[PDB]
Amino acid sequence: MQKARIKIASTNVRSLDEVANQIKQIAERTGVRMSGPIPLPTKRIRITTRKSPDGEGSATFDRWELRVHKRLIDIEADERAMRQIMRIRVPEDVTIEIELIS
Amino acid sequence: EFRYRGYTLEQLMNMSLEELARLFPARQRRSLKRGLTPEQKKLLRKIRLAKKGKYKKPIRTHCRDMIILPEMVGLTIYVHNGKEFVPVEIKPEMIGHYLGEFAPTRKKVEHGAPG
Amino acid sequence: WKLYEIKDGKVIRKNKFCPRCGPGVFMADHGDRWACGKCGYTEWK
Amino acid sequence: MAKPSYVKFEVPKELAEKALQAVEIARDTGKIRKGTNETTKAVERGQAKLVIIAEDVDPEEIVAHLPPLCEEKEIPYIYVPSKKELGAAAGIEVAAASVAIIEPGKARDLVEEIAMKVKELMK
Amino acid sequence: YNKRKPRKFGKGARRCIRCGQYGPIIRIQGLMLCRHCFREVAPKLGFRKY
RNA sequence: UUAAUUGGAUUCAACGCCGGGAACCUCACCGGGGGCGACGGCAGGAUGAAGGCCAGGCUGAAGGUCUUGCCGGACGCGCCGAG
Repeated sequence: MQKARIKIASTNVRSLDEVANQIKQIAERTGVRMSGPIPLPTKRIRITTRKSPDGEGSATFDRWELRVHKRLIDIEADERAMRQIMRIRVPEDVTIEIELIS
Repeated sequence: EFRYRGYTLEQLMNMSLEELARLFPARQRRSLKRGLTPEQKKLLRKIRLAKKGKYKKPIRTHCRDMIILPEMVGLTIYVHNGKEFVPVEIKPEMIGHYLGEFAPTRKKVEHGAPG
Repeated sequence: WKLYEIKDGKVIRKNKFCPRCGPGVFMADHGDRWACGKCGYTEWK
Repeated sequence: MAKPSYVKFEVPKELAEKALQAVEIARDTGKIRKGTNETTKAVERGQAKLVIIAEDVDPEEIVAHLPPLCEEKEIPYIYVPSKKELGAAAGIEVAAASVAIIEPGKARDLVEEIAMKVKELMK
Repeated sequence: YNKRKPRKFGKGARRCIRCGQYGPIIRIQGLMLCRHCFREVAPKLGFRKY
């Protein structure tokens, strides 16, 4: 038994759900078992900074957030199934990284 | 007579640099071990062969952090305080202290009536 | 031009050619040495 | 006028004009070294192919050493009446005492011709 | 002799790309930008308000 | 007080403030050392660089200065405007 682990990461949630949905359709169309997409913990990058450019005024601070969501999909070996993933249109924001595990 | 670490200046002259730095405090020995600056070594050559007499120029330096060795004893060096190269006269007790401690870069601060 | 003398049909060079770079590299005549400042190379006479 | 001391032959006007044209063409489509210093450096290196020397150079010692220098190194040297002519032929506003060609470019057909017209002059 | 000395540490080793301010340059994962510059560009980097 | 505590900021609403970093930098402070103002114009020109560089005296050192002498081979200083 051999498996492929795919991690799909995006800031946009809807792009990620569309990519996952088309991967699911591909995996069920090729009839190869797929582990359901496990949504791994989303990374919240936080940066705070003082609003005022100079040093004047009340101590005012602004919070800036980046929520980036990533998901894990594991599939069983099938060269036909792996041929169709490189043709998947991937949006500019979604990054897909694929590794092969025994 | 002058005694440092249990030894005299004229006995301090003949020891090598490694043992001599072993007798030193941790900071000065660490600075000596990690290596003198190239300007520090140029100035060391200058004063060393000035002791022998060949370099007859009045010796002046910026190396406020020069550490005085026992072999340098018996000389005069002008150390920069920030505006002028103030003289300092090397005696046998100089051993174990930096140059910049000794030149006044902050003049005396007296106090008067409040404004 | 002033560093090439000529007698009897042959060229005398007023200064020694520096072997590091090649011909046309005269040397500095100090009496006690032959020096070239292109790299600070000195050959003591 | 008396010919300078370094003169070893009399170059005709037409031959001097051909030498100037060769200087211009070698400047245009070749390589020339301007100045007696660089002429000497090239002749000593052997790269020189033909050395043009002005005949109204006020200090003789600048061009005094060129004729025997080129004879010893077996490279033809030719004369031109005016230093300003050689400077104009060299494409520079200042006056060129001598020009040493390195790449004849399109002046070979002149320079090689000039070669015999130089080799006949020393005979 | 006009080149500035190399510095791998300290404030002088660091300079904002945009305005060149030697001072506040936040480095959360390597932004390399002055703090005041950050305000007018954070949405362009995707940052939102919540 | 200082050779400097660079300057700014004022009752709230300046005062762990400009600085989300004052050992060299941060520099904007003090004292000292050295160094290029481009381009159009005059003049000069290469009959040799304006840069390098010994040996060294003077410069904190740094061809930095100076006697120094050769160099890579090629056009660059002072002014008028003017960056």
